Amino acid sequence: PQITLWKRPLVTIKIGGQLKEALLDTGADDTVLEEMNLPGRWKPKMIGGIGGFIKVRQYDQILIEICGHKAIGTVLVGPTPVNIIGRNLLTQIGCTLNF
Amino acid sequence: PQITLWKRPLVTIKIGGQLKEALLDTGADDTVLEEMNLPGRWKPKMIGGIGGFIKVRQYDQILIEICGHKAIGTVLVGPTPVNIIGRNLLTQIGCTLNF
Ligand SMILES: CC(C)CN(C[C@@H](O)[C@H](Cc1ccccc1)NC(=O)O[C@H]1CO[C@H]2OCC[C@H]21)S(=O)(=O)c1ccc2c(c1)CC[C@@H]2O
Repeated sequence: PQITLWKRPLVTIKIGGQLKEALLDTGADDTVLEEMNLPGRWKPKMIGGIGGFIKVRQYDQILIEICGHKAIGTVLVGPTPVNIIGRNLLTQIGCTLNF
Repeated sequence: PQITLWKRPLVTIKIGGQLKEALLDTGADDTVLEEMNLPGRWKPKMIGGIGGFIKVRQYDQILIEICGHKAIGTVLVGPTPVNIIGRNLLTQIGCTLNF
């Protein structure tokens, strides 16, 4: 599809057997998801943006489906106000910017 | 152009007569630039990001050229970690997400 940017580019994703709404975010290197109790091992991490840093849990090789497009990669879980799909997964679904 | 996301979507912008590097950021509602001198009036504003809220100077109806495309709109200036081009200006240059 083609997504215009009049509104936030929110799409449904599927992760850990759950459906969620997430931002397609070209400004995020990595994917950051709202607090959820994923299984498996993880590593602590700190990520910074506007306002400072938040503490997140880094999970590797997590399967995510974005608009029926499957992807697998790193997912950061922490107290983010929004689910953020970053470039590490956007590349995998063939997402580009166009103007 | 068509911009892939294996790298950060950085582009050159012109604002206030000065060239700068900025990030095309579909996850940003607004355009937030690092501290700089801009001519004209401004008003204090607050914006929130992943780590909390910061105080910014809001400049309205500012000319800004992005990768050769002209836009005129709101620019927020403050202690952002990165110059970001948000949806308010991405729409003006005809930017969409495609996959
Ligand atoms: C600032 C960018 C360079 C990096 N961010 C990505 C931006 O797209 C954020 C996304 C967002 C949206 C809504 C709420 C919170 C965040 N938008 C943002 O702040 O927008 C401002 C201006 O407009 C307003 O509308 C939205 C909020 C205000 S991030 O979220 O800080 C981030 C993500 C991953 C990762 C990092 C950092 C570091 C490591 C990891 O890869």
